Amino acid sequence: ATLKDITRRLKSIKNIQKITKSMKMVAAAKYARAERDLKPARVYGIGSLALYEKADIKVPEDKKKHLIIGVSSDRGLCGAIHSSVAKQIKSEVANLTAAGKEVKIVGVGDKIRGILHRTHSDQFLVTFKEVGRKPPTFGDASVIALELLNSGYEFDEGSIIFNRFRSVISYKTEEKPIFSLDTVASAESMSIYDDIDADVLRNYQEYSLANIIYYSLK
Amino acid sequence: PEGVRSGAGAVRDAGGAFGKKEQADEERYFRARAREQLAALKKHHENE
Amino acid sequence: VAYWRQAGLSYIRYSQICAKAVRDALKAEFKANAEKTSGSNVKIVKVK
Amino acid sequence: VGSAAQTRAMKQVAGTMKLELAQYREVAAFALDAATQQLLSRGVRLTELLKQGQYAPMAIEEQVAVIYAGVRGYLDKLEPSKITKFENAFLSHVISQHQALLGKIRADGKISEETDAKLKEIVTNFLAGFEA
Amino acid sequence: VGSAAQTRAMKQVAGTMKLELAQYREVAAFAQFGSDLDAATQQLLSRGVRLTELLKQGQYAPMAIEEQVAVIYAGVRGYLDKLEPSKITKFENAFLSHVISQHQALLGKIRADGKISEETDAKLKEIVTNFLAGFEA
Amino acid sequence: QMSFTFASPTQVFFNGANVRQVDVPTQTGAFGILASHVPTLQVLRPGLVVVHAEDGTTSKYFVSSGSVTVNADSSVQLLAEEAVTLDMLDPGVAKANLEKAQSELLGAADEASRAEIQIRIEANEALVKA
Repeated sequence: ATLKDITRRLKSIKNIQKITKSMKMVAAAKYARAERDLKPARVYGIGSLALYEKADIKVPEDKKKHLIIGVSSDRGLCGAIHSSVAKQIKSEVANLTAAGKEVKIVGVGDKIRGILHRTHSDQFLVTFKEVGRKPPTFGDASVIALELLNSGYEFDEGSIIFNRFRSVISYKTEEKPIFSLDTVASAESMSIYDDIDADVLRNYQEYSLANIIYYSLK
Repeated sequence: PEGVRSGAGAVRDAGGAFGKKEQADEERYFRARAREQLAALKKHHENE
Repeated sequence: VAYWRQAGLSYIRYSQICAKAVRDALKAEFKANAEKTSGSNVKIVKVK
Repeated sequence: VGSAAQTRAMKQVAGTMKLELAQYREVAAFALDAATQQLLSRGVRLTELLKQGQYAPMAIEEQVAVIYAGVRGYLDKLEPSKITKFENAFLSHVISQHQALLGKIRADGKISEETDAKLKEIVTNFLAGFEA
Repeated sequence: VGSAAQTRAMKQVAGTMKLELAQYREVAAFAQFGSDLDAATQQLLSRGVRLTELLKQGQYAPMAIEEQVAVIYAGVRGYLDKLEPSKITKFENAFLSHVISQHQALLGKIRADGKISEETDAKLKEIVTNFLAGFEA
Repeated sequence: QMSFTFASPTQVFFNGANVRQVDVPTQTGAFGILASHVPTLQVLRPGLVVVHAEDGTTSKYFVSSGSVTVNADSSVQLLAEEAVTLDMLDPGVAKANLEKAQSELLGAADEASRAEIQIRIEANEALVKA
């Protein structure tokens, strides 16, 4: 309650305000470029998934477990971006374990690994790093997909969770299914296509995985 | 000129929450690197 | 099945190789697309 | 005073507690496992040892023993919430069943190899038996 | 009192120097993270940091007026944009000696008349380009 | 009677455009697409793709790898990792790369690395034709 304490406390906040004010413009400048490149990638991402849309494919009741993928960055100060994804990641596993499967979780982004480490340390299969400092590219999705197949773990089902840009002031959390299993792909509705083979379908699922990963990051 | 003008390092002079929060982060970050540097010193000296 | 298959090579690896080979043949003026590709920015940290 | 007037036995176990608390304070306040987690795991134990009641001072050798238990790491496994009960029960047991050991520390004024050998066995046995 | 106590020659250069140094102060906070900015802001930062280095001076060594005018003239025209900031002082030191040793009659006109005429401007334009080309770091 | 979309991870060439036919150098031989072709799903190989416009002009592009999909209707999605035009290419550097890749075959020791080298020489020999 002396004069010196008041002076020091005023002089600290005077600097904090200017630091935040200068940090706002950089995020606006980055958001402009981030918005610019979304449109060319949206059509590619939608075009990748047309086949699964036209011919409905439903997974059966098997026990090969899932492969849940969550996407985030390594930086904070972004409101509740990471918490929303980490909320649904732990919600799905309860339903999955109700049936009983050897589910594993793979997360790209350090914050996702940090938040859920305490209660789901064993289910972690592999994690990535160095995300968000520079804009993502297709090569990163290629590297992730390449490193994902070499794992000895095999799955019949899987899903990927991400935040979808809706407006400059709002966003929506959603997930998309993966039917990359060859056996479930070979169903009645696929009989219309009449130049297929096992090798061709294996390569086709291989490519669809990288396409979905790139679309989610962008 | 009449008002209160701030300077450099005023955040760590008041000794509030932000000063100690600032100090602990530097302490951790530079506590991490010394292990790698010592391990590389031992490997270098053992090699030659 | 081709020679690349049954040789430890995946379709993604083959696509990477062919894309790199095509990008090499470009004129030096247009070689700024290597900046756009820049596929190496993600590190890998295993469980152990 | 620079600890010019202090018993020899107390210096051995207090000079090492100074460093533990000095290094605990500089990091463990943020309003990895190799260094940081161990550091505050030891520091939270060391803080709880210094609390004390009212109208009940202690003799020097009993303080030496109770600090000797903490500093060496014999209590790095127990949850911090239950440390005080361990202190009380261990002090009562040591006072009753080992009256000859305290006299050695009081008379000599310093610890010895035989005393150090005895204390580890006493501490480990009582810790094993004291789980309630 | 202001500009009423300046010679005609100093006034022309100091008028532009004043505005160029006034613009730099309001964007100096952005200097820490300036990479993620447009070109317009980075140009103000670049010119301001060049102009700051010229105002440094030694001790017990005052200058003359025409030498100050000659030094500032190169600064305000953009002839020092490509140089790295670490080498501004050495360039000033060398340029003053070169102009003093040979080009004395030019300084005589600036000292005498007190204003920069057209032909003197034309001569200075060639002098600075020649020396800058020959500096070779 | 067609909706053709020749997209890339970077830019877009067509979006729902209507053309008479498209020729694709896919795996397992060449191909020809017109009117209501039978459904198919095939990956590509390094080669040249030509698209015949309704007016009659033919546009050409070079594709490295990707996927082809012709659905029940006359909707075709051709998504390629690479999409380039010859005007930004150098034939001489292509011949030099081929010349080095030739000796790289004998330089190789293990069959997997030589398989990678074979993919290299396959790509280099494919592109130098045009």
